[PDB]
Amino acid sequence: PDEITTAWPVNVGPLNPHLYTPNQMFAQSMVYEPLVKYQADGSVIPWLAKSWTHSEDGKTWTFTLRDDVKFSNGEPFDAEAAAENFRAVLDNRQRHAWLELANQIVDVKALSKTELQITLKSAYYPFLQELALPRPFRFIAPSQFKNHETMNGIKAPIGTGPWILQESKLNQYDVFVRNENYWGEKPAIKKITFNVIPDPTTRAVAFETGDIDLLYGNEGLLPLDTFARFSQNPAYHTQLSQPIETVMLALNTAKAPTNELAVREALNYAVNKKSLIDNALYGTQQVADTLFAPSVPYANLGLKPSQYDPQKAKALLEKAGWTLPAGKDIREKNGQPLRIELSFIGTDALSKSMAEIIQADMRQIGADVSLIGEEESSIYARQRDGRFGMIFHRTWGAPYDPHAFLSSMRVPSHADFQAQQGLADKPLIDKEIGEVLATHDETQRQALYRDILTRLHDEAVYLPISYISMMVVSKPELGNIPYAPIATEIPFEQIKP
Repeated sequence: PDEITTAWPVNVGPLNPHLYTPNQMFAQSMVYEPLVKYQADGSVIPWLAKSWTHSEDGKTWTFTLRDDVKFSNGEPFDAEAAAENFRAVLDNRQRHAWLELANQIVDVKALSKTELQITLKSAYYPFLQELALPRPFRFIAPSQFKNHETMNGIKAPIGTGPWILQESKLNQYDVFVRNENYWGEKPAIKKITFNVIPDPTTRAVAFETGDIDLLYGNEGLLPLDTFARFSQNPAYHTQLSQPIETVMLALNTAKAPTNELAVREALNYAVNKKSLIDNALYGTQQVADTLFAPSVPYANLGLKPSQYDPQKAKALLEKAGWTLPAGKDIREKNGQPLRIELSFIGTDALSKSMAEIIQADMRQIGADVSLIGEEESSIYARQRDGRFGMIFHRTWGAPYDPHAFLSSMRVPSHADFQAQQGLADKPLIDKEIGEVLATHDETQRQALYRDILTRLHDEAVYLPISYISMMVVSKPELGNIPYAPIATEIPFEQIKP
């Protein structure tokens, strides 16, 4: 009643607030809290910090913390506790370099029990937004550090948030209960059980049979045909949010044949996106023409779409000297056939379906795409070392898009750095990314974003496919399910049946 049961593909992990895999972000966000909180309108509000001031040069920030906050174990949250957390994070700073705030922070110190001072090496504009992220800048009770650190593990996952991990039963379920001593609003739900269910179809079956009350996630939540069927069945409730992020291919500008502008341009006219969405996605997503949707901050640039046009694709390839030998359907140039490898997580049924469609569309224009589906670790390795022709990718949703996604293009962890290595203006782009993040002249900031996104668009680095939405399937008794502003978060505390 005031207890609900939902599902997740894996256990939540140890809930170290400062580390990545195998910690599940939604669970870190349930237990741990930020100094300031991200809102749908793009702003942040006071959270663990009541208020703040900054110096004139924008480099020194002083946060006045709430004085009534306790960790779930009764220990006080104060500036000392906050400063220790920042220390623990930055001791592992190499692991956070994709996130520019982690490179920017030069000092953190408690000026008193309620005053926290953070010094940056430049006037980093997205400072507050990055403090608001699910990780790594959230607070565990320092008593729960191991050997004065968190980077090598924690003891109990003690946060200040409205949920407390009750128990974690491997391959069965994770249980969270309401924090009865939470500083803020008391959630109506008292207990949330996450059944561990890795298979999309099995999750749907689990819901159909009534075993679980709620499913909340992105386009991989459950099979989309089943989602469509559920939406017409009055016994169930379903929701589909407005789009939150882009799904796209990254094309390797430093590997033949995607190293050729003409090829990447042709590939951008080759995919019938509407058909792909209608066919493989059951019409539940939107066609994307650009890396970021026009509704993304700084991204309403009037970039010119490349609409499905196989005739144009062919002309582009022919003009570039990719012509068809007699009796063949695959183009060649300088002896070399027009062959391209498409990489994706092989156990991702949706990615695989989209890949087959893309392979077929590209064959129609004389390009031989080979599908390379592999396990995560193998795909991740490819992202880092640039061993891909085309690779499935996605942006990160609010508040990461666009600033943090772009920041990340500067380092080899996601594929973007590798994908862009073949561009003569890659150094210029990376420099401008550095600049825009520290620009407070609003005209220059917009100018820099325009130049960066326009170069990426004109150089055909990406093949945008669709903008995807969050999806919800729930027992009607739970009522309308709200969305959390941050795509990886689940607003359990706002569920009020």
